[PDB]
Amino acid sequence: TLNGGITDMLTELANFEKNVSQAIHKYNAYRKAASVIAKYPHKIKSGAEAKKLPGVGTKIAEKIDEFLATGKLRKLEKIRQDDTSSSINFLTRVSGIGPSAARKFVDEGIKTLEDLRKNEDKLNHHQRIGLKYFGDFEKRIPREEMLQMQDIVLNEVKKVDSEYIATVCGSFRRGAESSGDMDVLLTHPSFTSKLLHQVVEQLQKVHFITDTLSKGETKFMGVCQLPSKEYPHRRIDIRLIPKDQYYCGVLYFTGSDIFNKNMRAHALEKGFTINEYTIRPLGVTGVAGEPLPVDSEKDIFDYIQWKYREPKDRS
DNA sequence: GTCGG
DNA sequence: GCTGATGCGC
DNA sequence: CCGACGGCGCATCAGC
Ligand SMILES: *CC[C@H](OP(*)(=O)O)[C@H](O)COP(=O)(O)O
Ligand code: NA
Ligand code: NA
Ligand code: NA
Ligand code: NA
Repeated sequence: TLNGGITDMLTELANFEKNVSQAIHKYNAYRKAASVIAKYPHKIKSGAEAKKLPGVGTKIAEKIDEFLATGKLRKLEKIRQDDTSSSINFLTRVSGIGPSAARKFVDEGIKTLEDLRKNEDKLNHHQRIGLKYFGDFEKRIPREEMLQMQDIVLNEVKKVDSEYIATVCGSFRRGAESSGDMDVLLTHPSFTSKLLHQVVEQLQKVHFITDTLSKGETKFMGVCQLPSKEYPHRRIDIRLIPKDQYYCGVLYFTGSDIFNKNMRAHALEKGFTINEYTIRPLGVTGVAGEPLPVDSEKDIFDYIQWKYREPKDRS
């Protein structure tokens, strides 16, 4: 919008770092720079101005000056026209193809979705499924559809055992109007520090779950589809969490990221440490004590004298 | 790439 | 066969 | 100057 050229430039740079250079820390630096500039409510006039924002340093400032002066970045123009770099970058759009698989494919002349179709022998299961649903997996999921999906999974987990607790988390639980995927956290009173299998099996039985990317005892990653134009196929994760770790898990997997940083910060200065699993009292010498009993995500907040924030208000 | 000890 | 490392997604 | 930057759960690879 105001700085869309800058934010587009930093996201392209991020993708190049992640996918081609395999520099995950440069990827995360450009993304951080991109999101603080996305939030700046003025049209940036100089790199010097942008540098004042946290996450923008000397190099992104220089890049912004080149972009504003010339309307482009020489290096990105060059990366963009590079056949090998552009193809490596592009293949990572397939779920299961990371930077390592995308380079391997481009090294053996496999550059396009069309090339992948004709070399399905050289793809693993995840990559094949990623290829099958390439377009569906880049579609966002309207909230209305997420509610129908939630309807089915809460109905079917209650059918296999009414003692299961299932919470859909992620952007969905923060009231977001569209979602990347569906992340379901499941727990059962029998589980504390075959329960997942029976839920996945029931969801396949009623043809909600259509494919499996990965499954073990505590994490399912797969594909689902709303019953019927056919709805797109969607990514669903299901995490089975110890009941005594559940509400910490729900808080962790709801976010947002910046919200949980600020929540970690507070708990620290109040003599408590929160992670994904437990909240723990902090001794006078900084030694974590025993995990504190947690019965609701409100409990966690109570332990650290914060006022409950509604998932709606946590973005 | 940016931050901070 | 196994154990540990690596790739991957989130 | 230089190390941190999230790290878990699963699939598959590398080595024994
Ligand atoms: C944006 C400029 C780069 O910052 P980073 O340490 O990735 C470098 O200064 C120039 O190197 P290159 O763009 O990676 O060749
Ligand atoms: Na800055
Ligand atoms: Na990918
Ligand atoms: Na690569
Ligand atoms: Na859907």
